[PDB]
Amino acid sequence: IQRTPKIQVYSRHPAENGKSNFLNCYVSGFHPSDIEVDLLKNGERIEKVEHSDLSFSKDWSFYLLYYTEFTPTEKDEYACRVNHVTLSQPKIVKWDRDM
Amino acid sequence: LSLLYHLTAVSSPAPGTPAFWVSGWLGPQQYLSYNSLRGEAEPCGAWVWENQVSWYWEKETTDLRIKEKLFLEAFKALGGKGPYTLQGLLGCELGPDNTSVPTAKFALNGEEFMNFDLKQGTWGGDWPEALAISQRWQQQDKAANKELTFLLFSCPHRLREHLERGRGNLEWKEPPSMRLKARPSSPGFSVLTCSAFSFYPPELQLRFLRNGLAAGTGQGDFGPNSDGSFHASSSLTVKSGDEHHYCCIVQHAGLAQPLRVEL
Repeated sequence: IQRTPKIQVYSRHPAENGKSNFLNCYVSGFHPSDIEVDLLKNGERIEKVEHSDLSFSKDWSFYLLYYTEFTPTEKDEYACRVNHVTLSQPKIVKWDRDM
Repeated sequence: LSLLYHLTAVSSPAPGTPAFWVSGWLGPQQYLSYNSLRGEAEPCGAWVWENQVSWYWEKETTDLRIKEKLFLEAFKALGGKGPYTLQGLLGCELGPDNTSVPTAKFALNGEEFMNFDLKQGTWGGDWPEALAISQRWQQQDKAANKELTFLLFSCPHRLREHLERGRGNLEWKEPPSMRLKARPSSPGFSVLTCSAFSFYPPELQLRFLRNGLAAGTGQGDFGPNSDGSFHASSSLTVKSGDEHHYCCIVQHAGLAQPLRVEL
């Protein structure tokens, strides 16, 4: 069957406007495994952006972390857009800070 | 401890994309990685630096390779234009009396349908496309065999050899970094959100106090960082203004007591 992604977006460490960090956008619940996931600084997708291997939970639902290094100053607003056969257009998940 | 492999083939990989791939999990730790545009099984994270029985990967590899041929061939055994998605959950847990309990189930586009029965030494399940793949693999030379070897030897041998060689890894305790922040609800309301960063193992408990007395765990949410440490958070609705009376309590292996997190 088809299963629609849950999307979350968090840094590795506590957000501190100034020091080097790591932004994670994690997607988990979906099926089929086909998926495009991208990390926006302010509006534009980011260039150097890794993504771990793809696995699946105890009910075959795939899950997939994308991530990237970064540094936030209360200028920028980083966020996570995700498209998949089940979402109707992208969902963007604004990275709410210290959460 | 369980050693489990997650196995995945799709009929139509999107361009530049592994038609097959596997990851190997020592518990909630990912030790092995294998796509199909490399045909090479490789260690991940800490498990790279493990001194191993060395000729250990060339059996992981040949194993996984042989497993991929069969996977991409289950597709041929199949009805239509599809496209399909076929999944493996294969491994074994070790338990208190020098024992292994082997595991072998498969699913079809997120739906469970095949299982390897080991008394009968086979690939069962009565719903149609089961029969189908069972039988291609059934009538396929000593593959049924090659599995048992996998499931009763290779797996327990592997798992026992991680337990001895990277035991220390298995028991890494990293305490979470805490933060309690407040954002606004409907006027008259606000939400507290206790956020826990980094942290491994995964077990972790959060909760809320208003002046010391328990005032709910919250809505909670969970996921991975990329070093394979973890992230957690719980949010709770509170009467706007009541705010500073509250605090968050975290309970985690890396900690000696529990810990208070003031706003």
